[PDB]
Amino acid sequence: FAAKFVSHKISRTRWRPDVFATGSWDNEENKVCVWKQLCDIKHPGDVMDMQFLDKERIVTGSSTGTVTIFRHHENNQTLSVNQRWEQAHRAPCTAIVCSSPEIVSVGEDGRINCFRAESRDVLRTIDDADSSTMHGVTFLRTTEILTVNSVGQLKLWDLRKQGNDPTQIFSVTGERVPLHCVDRHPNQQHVVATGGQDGMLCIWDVRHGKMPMSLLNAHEAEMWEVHFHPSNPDHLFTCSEDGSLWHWDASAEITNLLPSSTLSVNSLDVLLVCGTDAEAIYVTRRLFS
Amino acid sequence: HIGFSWGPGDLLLYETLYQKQGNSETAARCPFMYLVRSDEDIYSPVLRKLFNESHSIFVGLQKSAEEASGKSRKAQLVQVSRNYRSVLRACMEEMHTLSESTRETAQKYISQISILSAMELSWNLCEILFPAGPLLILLLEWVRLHHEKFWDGVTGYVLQGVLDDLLKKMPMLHTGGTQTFELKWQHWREECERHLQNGTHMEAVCRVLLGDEEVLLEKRDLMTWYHFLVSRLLFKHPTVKPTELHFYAQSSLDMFLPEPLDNILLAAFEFDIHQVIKEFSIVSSNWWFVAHLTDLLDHCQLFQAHNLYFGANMREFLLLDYASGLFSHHSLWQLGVDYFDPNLGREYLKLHMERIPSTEKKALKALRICEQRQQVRSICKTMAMQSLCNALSWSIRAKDAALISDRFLKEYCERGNFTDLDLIDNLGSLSDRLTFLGKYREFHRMYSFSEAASLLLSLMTARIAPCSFWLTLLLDALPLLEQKQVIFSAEQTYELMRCLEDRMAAKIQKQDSSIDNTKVEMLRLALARNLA
Amino acid sequence: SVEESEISAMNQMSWLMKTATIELRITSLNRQRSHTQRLLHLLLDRKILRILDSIQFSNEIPEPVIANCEHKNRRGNVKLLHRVLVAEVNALQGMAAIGQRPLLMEEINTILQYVVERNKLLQCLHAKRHA
Amino acid sequence: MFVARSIAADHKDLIHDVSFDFHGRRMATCSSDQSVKVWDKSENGNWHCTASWKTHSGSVWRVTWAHPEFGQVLASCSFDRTAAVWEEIVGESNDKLRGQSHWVKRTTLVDSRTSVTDVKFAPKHMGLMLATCSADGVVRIYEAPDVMNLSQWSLQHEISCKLSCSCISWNPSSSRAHSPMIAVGSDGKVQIYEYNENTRKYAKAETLMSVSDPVHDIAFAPNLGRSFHILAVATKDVRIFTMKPLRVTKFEIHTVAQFDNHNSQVWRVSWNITGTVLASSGDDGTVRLWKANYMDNWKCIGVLKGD
Repeated sequence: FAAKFVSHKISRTRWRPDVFATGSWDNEENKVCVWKQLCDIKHPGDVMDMQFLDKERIVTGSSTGTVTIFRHHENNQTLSVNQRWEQAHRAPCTAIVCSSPEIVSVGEDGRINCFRAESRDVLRTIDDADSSTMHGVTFLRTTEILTVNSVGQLKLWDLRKQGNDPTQIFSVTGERVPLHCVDRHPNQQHVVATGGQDGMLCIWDVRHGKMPMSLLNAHEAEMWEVHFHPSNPDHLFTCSEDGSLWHWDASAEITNLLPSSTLSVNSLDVLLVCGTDAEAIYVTRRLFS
Repeated sequence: HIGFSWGPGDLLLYETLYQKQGNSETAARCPFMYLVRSDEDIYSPVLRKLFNESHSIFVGLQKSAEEASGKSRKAQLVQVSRNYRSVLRACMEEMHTLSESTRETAQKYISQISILSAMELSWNLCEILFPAGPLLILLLEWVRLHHEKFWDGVTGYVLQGVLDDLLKKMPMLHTGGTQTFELKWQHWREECERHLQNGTHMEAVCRVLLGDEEVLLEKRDLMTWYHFLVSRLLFKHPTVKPTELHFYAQSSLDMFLPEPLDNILLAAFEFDIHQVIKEFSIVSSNWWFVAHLTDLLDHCQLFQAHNLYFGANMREFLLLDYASGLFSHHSLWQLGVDYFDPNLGREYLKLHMERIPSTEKKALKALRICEQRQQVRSICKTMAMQSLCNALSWSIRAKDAALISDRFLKEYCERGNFTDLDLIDNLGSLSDRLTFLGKYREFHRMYSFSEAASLLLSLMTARIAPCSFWLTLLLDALPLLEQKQVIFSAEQTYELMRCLEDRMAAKIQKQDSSIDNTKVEMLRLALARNLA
Repeated sequence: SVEESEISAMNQMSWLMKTATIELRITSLNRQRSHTQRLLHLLLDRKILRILDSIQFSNEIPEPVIANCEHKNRRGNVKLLHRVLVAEVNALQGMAAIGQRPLLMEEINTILQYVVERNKLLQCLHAKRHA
Repeated sequence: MFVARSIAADHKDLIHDVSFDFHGRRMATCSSDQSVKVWDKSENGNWHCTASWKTHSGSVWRVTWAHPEFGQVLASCSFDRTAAVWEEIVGESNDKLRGQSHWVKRTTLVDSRTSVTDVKFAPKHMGLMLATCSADGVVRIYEAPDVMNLSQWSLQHEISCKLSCSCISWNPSSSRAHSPMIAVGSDGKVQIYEYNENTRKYAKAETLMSVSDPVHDIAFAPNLGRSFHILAVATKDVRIFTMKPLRVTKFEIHTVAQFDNHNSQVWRVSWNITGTVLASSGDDGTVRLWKANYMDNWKCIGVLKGD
């Protein structure tokens, strides 16, 4: 575990499409670097959506509903300014996921606006005015979607058919937390689990009823993020909003086993980092040990 | 003429000058606006790394000592302090390494590295403070850290850990002194001196090998006094107890040989620490780092000192100074609050953050502050208000914290405006709540008696301006039901009519009459039920 | 003592204990025969101490803005702290009316009643230790 | 990239007052051209004006911003004998964009029979409350008794002063900790004011003595973490007064310091957000920043100049 602290309260970083990049809020120049560092780029506008759409291509949605795209030709170290959009949500998207031919996005006010590949024309839009902050977003069976508002409100919706209604709705008995964590299985495109604010372990069976298959509180503060193994579904580890990843050993344990005791964490992709509530500075580099 | 106004961010203040609009055919000539703020003290990209590193070090210092105290008294504390000093030295080394970073053509680093070195000297002083033989060893270590030139190089490295034959003999004689019993060394030096006298560039080297000990002073004169002192600790006697003579040598040798830095070093040798603090103030940096050092000194203040108790007060002042220094970097503000641990600085900088306001991030920061709190309620309410001003989610959060009445008024207006209108609050399990319950009852009635009853109870608790539409809906429900048990409602209906009359007195008419007629029918039905 | 130790009772017991020692010292200075037999027979019938131990255990078991209330107790104020708390609660409700006024009033009655009951409970412990 | 440079106000006539919002991101200006300008500090660091409009018929002396909990409200003050309240308006259709912002009048205060020198919002804890002082020499306090009705401004109180110069400055102390009081500096003897228990009237607790020349400006300092209160006056000398309540009467003043290094009129006195720093400006064209010593004496930290 190497923690190359580089003095930026980092908002995001992800595994290479060793290889990696990073992105950060909380500065004048909106901060994002590649990699021991490749392409440390400045831009105006935050980082809400983040997906390196090729080894060159790289897209990013920003705070004002903005969506910036560029192409990291690491060979010439040049970024082709791929795509721009002014007002998506002007809030940011409050999660980001991927869909086939389009980003499975959602925002706080809920402007589900579908930029797609070469769809500089934003054609499709479920412009349902989501009242609470919709921060839960995924493709389930694309375009099966589910907007989850900040009442944790996991309403299953659609985008492939038309009409702005949602297709279904998942919810806990109380509606206590706001949206921070969910869990679409790599084991199955139907299996999910609601990671919530008490160190809250909830499990959402789509195909087998829809009850709270779990309710288990282990971590301190609100739902941070996790890192699943990108081919080992069972192995993961869970944090809370200070950042403290407990080694939630569902491969087999959970303990005080992070390089912990810090502030918050940035963003999730591991094959390695996660993301807590305050999005702060941390690093790691040995993610199979 | 000067007009000065404080802005809501500390690094953004404005000064303007008023002049006459026209005077002597000449319009105003002072339209310049001066942006007065924090300016020089915090700056730079790499600066950020160094500042960030310093903040991290401060956080570590806060983290360790308190935990150790929780552990309670141990020597561990004596060693724990030494470890922190070592960490500080490592940080200084890292800073020195960073200077390496600057690249051609042209660079700044000597100020960066020279500034860093002063910090290193302080660490050395702290180590010395952390017996005479041990002090001498520390001095030797400091010296190590610090033709004829070739001979000096040969010696300098050693001290920090026929002619040729004569030189070797002189070296052997020098060795026979370090080994010994200090009394044996005293006699060993004398014999070497006698040999030198008997002997009366190679010859000079041989004399140097004899040592004992005159030349070192000459070398210092040619130079530095600190180096001479290090040499003395290393090869003469490795006890460092009396610094009057050494002080004179540095003072006189230095004179024979930046001046402000030398003065600061002299003040440090005096032992300060007030003088050292004054020197730091004169330098003006590092400010926060200096405050941290003062705090460390206060923590150390072990040895039964009344001045130290005053010293403790000075340390307490330093934290306040650091808080004053902090301006707008959120992590830094959190660190400052931790250092403070009261609620003064708390709510103060809280609202400074309010100024600052990314809204979601600010909300997250507020949540973190609330978690830390585990005054506070007022701050939470203020944050809620700010978020509401910045929409529906924020309003819901404010309601949860408790505006609610206003929300009820809005929701009730929305549910009147559109029949097919959908409300999130209604779906989820005061007067506004009663109205929501009534709406739910209406929805139940639409779905197709418990709902209708709940809607009427909601009406009896409270009333609504369209209210007439709600009454019509109730009448429709009665028609669906047939209004068997309303009996009270007909009596209730009359009261509502009286209220309407009162409203008219205070302030579609034909349509309104028709509704009353429809209501009368329900009352008649109730009467029939009573007869039955 | 088996279930409760009153303030006045802990003070009374202490006074009695104080009275016993002086008498013992007086007996010690000069010697009386009836007095020695009474003291020796009395020392032959620890049981009282054992009985008191159970009471102490019971007391320990009993001992076994919330933060503001805790601070007010440490400082000790029912007449001063209690009223302060009531007023503060009123001011805390000041911002929000609450969903039900009657329910809120009931809660207020319930919280202030319980508060003072608990404080008096805490207050005893000091008398039980002193006894 | 960021630069601080001189910027044109865009006012034809002379600028009387500049004020920052709560955040310090926005600035309001007023001038004798009868227009109020609001500046936005862009995230790209250049001040750009948000809007400018013709507020009054006569020159606008003073301006102020209310607490951001109430909303975006600016109050203005003129020689036309009126004070106006304005509320910023932005409209967006329950769709992206569609929001338009323009200056609007919430209300007018006609009650002042003469030209008004100053207007100041009270502290946020009090509610929407403001004071104003005029050539009639009558301090008036207006409240909005309903927060919802920003047009509903009642006249809370009227008190008499003297005649000529004027400035007002509320105690910014948060209430729960402290009582409301306000300093008025006209012309020359100036007497402040406090608030009574349930008389609900302002009383003259004390006066600030030793004032020299006309009273150009006065400000009360934020009392954050200090029991005592501080007020500074820019006369044609700078003074700092320390108020302490202690416990009929319950007030004391001390004079902390006097400073003449301006050698001339001190037109503006301003405080820091914390109350840590004082500033003063004057006819020397110099702006001085002040710190408190450990002794509670003031020292000049440094001087900015301009020409």
